[PDB]
Amino acid sequence: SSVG
Amino acid sequence: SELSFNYPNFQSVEDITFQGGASPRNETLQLTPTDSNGIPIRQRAGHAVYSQPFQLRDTSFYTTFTFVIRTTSNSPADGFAIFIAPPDFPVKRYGGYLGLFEPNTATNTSANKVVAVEFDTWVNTEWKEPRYRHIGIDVNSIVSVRVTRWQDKDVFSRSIATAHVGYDGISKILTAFVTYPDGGNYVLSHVVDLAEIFPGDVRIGFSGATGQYETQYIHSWSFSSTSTN
Ligand SMILES: *[C@H]1O[C@H](CO)[C@H](O)[C@H](O)[C@H]1NC(C)=O
Ligand SMILES: [Ca+2]
Ligand SMILES: [Ca+2]
Repeated sequence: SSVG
Repeated sequence: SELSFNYPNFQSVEDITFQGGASPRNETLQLTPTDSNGIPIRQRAGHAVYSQPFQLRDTSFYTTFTFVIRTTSNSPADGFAIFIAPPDFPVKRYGGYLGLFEPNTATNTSANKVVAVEFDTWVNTEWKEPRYRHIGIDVNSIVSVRVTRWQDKDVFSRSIATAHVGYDGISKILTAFVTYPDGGNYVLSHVVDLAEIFPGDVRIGFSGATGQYETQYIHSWSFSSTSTN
């Protein structure tokens, strides 16, 4: 994931 | 119900409601914000909505708009959508949720009430997406029910593109045609009973999200709905  | 409106440009925003990061700028609807130097602000979402609610029982509609995607890199994110949802629908999560979903429920169709045509610039790893930029029809999930390749030439063209979105309330079919001037054309259709999903009032509008290196602008918008009886 690209989250953060 | 019967509703009609017409914005040949956004030198007027008389009936438009702005939420989250969206604002009127350069005689367009700017869906996500830019800083004082014009740089896209990361991790923001915005909605620009027609302020008055309407109903979808025994109704067909046609809407058309023009739009531009401005990118500042080869890795823009995340895109935008035209959506229908209840009138209290807020701006939801930024990034790949497109301002339309919450992370804890984004692929749970029972937990959402939103239908959209999305223009997706970033292939998300977090849920099933095609491995290319795409245009899709979303029904209660960020995982599109109907999806087609959006050519990178058109994505990065900086052209003023057109979308036509119609709903035939007899056949229960939602269709989008997307056209680029001297570029691609795109056609997607899906059978979906909107009056079943939305037995009450709804509003229509646009949602954009970052992401990074991208701003989405709506340049014109018209709409008409009519009874099927
Ligand atoms: C993570 O960040 C990328 C950009 O680096 C995209 O905005 C992507 O959509 C993000 N992932 C999620 C789940 O929002
Ligand atoms: Ca998508
Ligand atoms: Ca995506």
